[PDB]
Amino acid sequence: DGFTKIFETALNEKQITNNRVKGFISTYILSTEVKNILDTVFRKEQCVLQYVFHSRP
Amino acid sequence: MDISKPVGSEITSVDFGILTAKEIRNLSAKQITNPTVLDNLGHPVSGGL
Amino acid sequence: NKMSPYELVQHKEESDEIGGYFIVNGIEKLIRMLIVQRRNHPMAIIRPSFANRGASYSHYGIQIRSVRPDQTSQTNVLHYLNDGQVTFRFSWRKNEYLVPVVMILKALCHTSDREIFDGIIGNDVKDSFLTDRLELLLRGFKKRYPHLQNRTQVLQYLGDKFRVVFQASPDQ
Amino acid sequence: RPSALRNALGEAFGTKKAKKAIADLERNRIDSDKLTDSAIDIVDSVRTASKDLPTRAQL
Amino acid sequence: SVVGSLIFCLDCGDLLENPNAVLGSNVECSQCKAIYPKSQFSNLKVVTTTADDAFPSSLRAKKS
Amino acid sequence: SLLIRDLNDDLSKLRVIFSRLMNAFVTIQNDVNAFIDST
Ligand SMILES: [Zn+2]
Repeated sequence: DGFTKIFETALNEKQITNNRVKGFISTYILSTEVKNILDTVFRKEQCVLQYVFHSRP
Repeated sequence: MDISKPVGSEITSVDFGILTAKEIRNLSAKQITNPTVLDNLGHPVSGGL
Repeated sequence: NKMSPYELVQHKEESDEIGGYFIVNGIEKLIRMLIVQRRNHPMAIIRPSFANRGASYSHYGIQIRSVRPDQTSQTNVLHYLNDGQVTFRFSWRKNEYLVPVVMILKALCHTSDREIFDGIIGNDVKDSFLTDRLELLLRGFKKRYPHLQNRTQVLQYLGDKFRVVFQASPDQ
Repeated sequence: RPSALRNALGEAFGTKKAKKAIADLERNRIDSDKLTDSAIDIVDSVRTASKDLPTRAQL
Repeated sequence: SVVGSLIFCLDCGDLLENPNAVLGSNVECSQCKAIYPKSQFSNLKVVTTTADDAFPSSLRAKKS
Repeated sequence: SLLIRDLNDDLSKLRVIFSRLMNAFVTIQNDVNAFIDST
């Protein structure tokens, strides 16, 4: 949308043939939904990011 | 700048950063949350803008 | 209006005070003159910014700056749809209102006959740019509503759109 | 009376008929009784602990 | 009546549409039951011409 | 802020009242940005 509230679009039936099968293993996306997601992927996968946002040792 | 005032140090470089909630503890002296900045009567409100 | 220039000297003036300027709040000010093009004259203009807006219209266009008899004008250009139709353009508050042309060609008085076609040149039919190009705009209207043949019915489309855009009454 | 603001689209302008493609894609869906919306109201509000931070106290 | 590649009439005073996009042998006016064509439509012969005007060269500068 | 600050009073100290926050979150978003960049 351009700096105001990135939001969500839906899926066709070929996506949800890959949720029904993995059982054995449009909305908004509001500003309190992207806080839990970056809790992981900046501390789970820190090791690629410890230097790629750095220009020095 | 005058010759009668020296200076005993310099500046070498720059460094960047991005605003985290940890560095809001010691950065200031008082909160700002009240909407208007000063009312009638002429005083600027305390705890104000 | 007709004060003698000697009497202007009695009225704290110039000997030949010209007239034609306002004083508002102390000092003097003037409404300037301003450039416009032709009252009532079909002017062809060629710029590709007339194909800039729609689905690549053309550089072609002839226009009228038509004027009310109290001198507050409007604008009625044409635009050459490269398909083979041709569309108007109006102006309003800050809002352009294009439209096809036959629906407010055949809206004035009862011409649903050769007199649609016979206005285009009658004693020179022999030109071959004519018939292959006028019968694609006329087919560009029978596409829209074939049950539309008199000026009662031709107006009736305006009542879907032009009821609340010129701020009409609900009893009208 | 108010439900003819969609009656401003038919014979309209070119490159601002797609400017309200934002304002239809970005606006909202049904906004009440989504059948999930009734229970996520105690998800967002319970995050913050900001019941009363007024201008009432002191100045 | 016929002009160009298209047929007008006498009762209704006007045309009809593409005679092959609607039923051949069965056409009338588009708005009144004034069936003037008796299925003897036309000989559709139009001849146009591009007048060789935006075909630039060094050998059309010689004819000028 | 202080319009949407004082709504958790109206849910947790226990409909259109939920639209007081979501369709104002688009303006909570529009708070900070036009402070910085008003394009
Ligand atoms: Zn007829």
